[PDB]
Amino acid sequence: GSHMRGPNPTAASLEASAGPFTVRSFTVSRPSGYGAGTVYYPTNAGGTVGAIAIVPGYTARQSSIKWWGPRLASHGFVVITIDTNSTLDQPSSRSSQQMAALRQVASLNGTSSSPIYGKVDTARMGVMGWSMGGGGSLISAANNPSLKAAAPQAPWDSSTNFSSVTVPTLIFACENDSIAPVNSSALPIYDSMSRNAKQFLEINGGSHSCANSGNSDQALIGKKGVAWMKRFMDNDTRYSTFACENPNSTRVSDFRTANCSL
Repeated sequence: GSHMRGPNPTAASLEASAGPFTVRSFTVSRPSGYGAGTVYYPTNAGGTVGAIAIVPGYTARQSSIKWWGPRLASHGFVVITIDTNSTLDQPSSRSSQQMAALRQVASLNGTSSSPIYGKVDTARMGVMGWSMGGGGSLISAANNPSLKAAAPQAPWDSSTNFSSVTVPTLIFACENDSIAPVNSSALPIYDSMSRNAKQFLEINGGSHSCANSGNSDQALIGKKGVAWMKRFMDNDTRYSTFACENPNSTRVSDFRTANCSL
């Protein structure tokens, strides 16, 4: 059961600011269980694509995570970036709101007036998000093991125990993070997971915002995020090497991976 879309990938095609597909977007008129949303979608994917829901961190809005919308959608995904009901929502609330955004993407897929009418395979979903939104993605993964992939960035939760997670999980970490330090957040979270395909990519000298909109590593972080979601959401074995490989880059201060075949 694989869903291969678009051309065979290259390091160049994955590092490029845009994938093969044309992207359009819309504002969600009446958000259902979250604050606000922008849906990014390919106009010409040539098949149905999985959906990814992306949540910001405490105080933060869609602008912090917006770069993922076009980057992922242009390789064959529907991406919803959300604002939370409150900028001060905690990780459990962020998780509920992430899953509500995936639910509304499914609703719009079934809405004849929506630009994503019949564009989504609702069987193939993924979760991403920054800091408390990264915590929220891991909670979403632990509560909903049918999710095909998770790729949180600089995750924080009040607990680091995610030992139940079976969803393929890529953690972006920021080496000099002083908000959710790697040694007390991202790494203990990574270490807790013994049941899944997983990866840990730490950005050299990165602050807490090292994977946000306006970061200086979008070629490397974009290639890894796209490759992970293509490998695991689409079961697209053309991305096994990109998804699972040590990228061998002086911008990476630490690389870890388990249960990930090349």
